[PDB]
Amino acid sequence: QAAAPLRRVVMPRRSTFWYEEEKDTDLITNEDGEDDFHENDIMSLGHGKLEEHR
Amino acid sequence: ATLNQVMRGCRKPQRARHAVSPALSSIKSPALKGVCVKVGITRPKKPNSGERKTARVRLSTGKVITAYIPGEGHNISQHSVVLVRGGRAQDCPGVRYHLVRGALDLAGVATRMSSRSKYGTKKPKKAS
Amino acid sequence: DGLDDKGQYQELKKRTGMSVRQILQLKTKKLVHRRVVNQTRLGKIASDSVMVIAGNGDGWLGLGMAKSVEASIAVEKATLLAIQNMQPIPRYENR
Amino acid sequence: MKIRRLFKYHSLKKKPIRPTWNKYNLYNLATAGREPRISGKTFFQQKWLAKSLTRAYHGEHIKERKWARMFSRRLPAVVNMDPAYMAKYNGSEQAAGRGSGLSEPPAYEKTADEKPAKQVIANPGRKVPTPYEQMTFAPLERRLDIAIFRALFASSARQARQMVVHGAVTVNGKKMKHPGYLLNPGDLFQVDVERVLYATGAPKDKKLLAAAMKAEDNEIDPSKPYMTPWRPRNYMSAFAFIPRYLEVNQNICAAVYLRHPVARPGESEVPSPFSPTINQLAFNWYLRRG
Amino acid sequence: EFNIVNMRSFLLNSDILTKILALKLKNRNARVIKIMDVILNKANLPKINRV
RNA sequence: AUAGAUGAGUUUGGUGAUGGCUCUGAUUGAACACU
Ligand SMILES: [Mg+2]
Ligand SMILES: [Mg+2]
Ligand SMILES: [Mg+2]
Repeated sequence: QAAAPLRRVVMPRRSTFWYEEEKDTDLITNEDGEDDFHENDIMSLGHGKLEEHR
Repeated sequence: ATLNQVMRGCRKPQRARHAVSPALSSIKSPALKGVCVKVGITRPKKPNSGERKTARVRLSTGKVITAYIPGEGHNISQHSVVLVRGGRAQDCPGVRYHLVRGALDLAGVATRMSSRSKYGTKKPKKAS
Repeated sequence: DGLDDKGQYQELKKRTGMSVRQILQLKTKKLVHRRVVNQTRLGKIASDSVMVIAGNGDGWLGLGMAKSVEASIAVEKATLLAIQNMQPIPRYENR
Repeated sequence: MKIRRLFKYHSLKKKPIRPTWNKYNLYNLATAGREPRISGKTFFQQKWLAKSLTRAYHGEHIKERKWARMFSRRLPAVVNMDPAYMAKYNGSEQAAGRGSGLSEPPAYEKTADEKPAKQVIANPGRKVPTPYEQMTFAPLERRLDIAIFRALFASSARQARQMVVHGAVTVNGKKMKHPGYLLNPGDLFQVDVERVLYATGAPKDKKLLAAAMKAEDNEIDPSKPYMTPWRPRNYMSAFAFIPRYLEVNQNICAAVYLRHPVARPGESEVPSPFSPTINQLAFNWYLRRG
Repeated sequence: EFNIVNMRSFLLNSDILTKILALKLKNRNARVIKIMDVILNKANLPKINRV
């Protein structure tokens, strides 16, 4: 019963972006908030200047 | 027009429109028999291109018309009795009639499978 | 509920004031679709002018009209305009 | 001779709803789409889709030409009049104000006032729509073979048609052999009890009966077409309903055609598994068959 | 020596962006215009005072 | 007799008009082709 929710196959969202053609049901998730920006990263051009400081 | 102008007969029948197949529409006939005066080829007009198989038929009423031969390959020639029906070749000028394929001398397309009733083709009977 | 995957009903959600789920329950229909063309210095520019209607089926109807180079975008413009231009239509016995 | 139109009668791929109690039909009826897709279809493509869906059930065994003229633009209906209202009011209050009665405050003001305004005088049960669109196929409910199937005397509209053609039905005590006979209000049609028990009974199984050779209530009788003791067909409860224009008596397998099907405010008497949206397009098709 | 930088959003690097959009378009039944709109909708731009 | 009144394709770079043509409905004391 504890492992039941792990093997339960999740149905992709109706209007999905990542699992529209994914045939590996193990990776299919709810997809909610997976692309929200939490203001915790900069552009690749910024990492060049940050690595320079390190 | 005023009521006086109508009372004197201003309303007249609209000018008649020419029929698609006048030789048949004039006498209310669905088809007519005729002898082939000439069997040749007609060239379509500007947009289309090719060779349209036509026949100069002398109807039993005396009129000489040009009929289109539908299908691939025909059997009629000079002095051939064929049945004519209405309907015209749109791209051919003067070809205002069609020949019936299951007619007297004109034979139906032998190697025909689809729309056999349009080309007077008996069923292959290969199953029986 | 993730229904709006392109944020197209965000502004319409403010004007009208109904959830996206309630917006999708309206009866929309693309009535007219014209292929208009404008002659410009750079050649012909063909657009897709469409007209869309929206209604509840219970005394509300709205007419929207928009054009665009893409037939899909014009149908969305006209749909948003049709849902915000809805008006009450008087009916005799609601029939 | 089986025509091309009856090949996939209970197709699980096409899912046509037929007028029978077949188990394949029960699955097509239960799993029918909540709403056919008419979003981007043209007006003709909608009327043809609705005509194909409805004609798969209503008058399935009747030619398209015969039903095209059997279709009637006359949709009968009735209204309920409460004697208590007609005894206290003469209808004048309905013409108050400027001809349509007094005006009531808008809905956003009533609840605001803790006191609800006095109930407006009117006949009870008003301001409820009548489903006229659902009566498109009412004329079919008058045929004899259909009435037999609606009385639960047959498992299908085609099996009931055979009972008539085979002289097993009796209208007003006289033998009737025409399935197209249009019942009149008051006619009493009666089917032979033996044909009803077989039509609605369970199939005669030899394997199970072979085990029951020797191993109120009834007994076994292998000299009858149906399985004894008589038990109702499987899945017959999912189709068990009798309309209100019939008065059936199962003891003798007889029923009376009380009246014609009518539409009442908020109810229809034509058994149809389709929504008003589809019955509205089917009606619009047969206005001019195009 | 490897210096692998984990990006929180695939929009912060152009290489990873054109790669994802290309995989989506490789399917025959892919709606080109619709896929571009979904990506742009995921892109959040900060508030600004134009003046 | 109180339910009975409906459209569609086609002229233009495009738009709105004008105006024919054709299709959609019903039918025959019909003919022909395949049955
Ligand atoms: Mg031409
Ligand atoms: Mg074929
Ligand atoms: Mg000009």
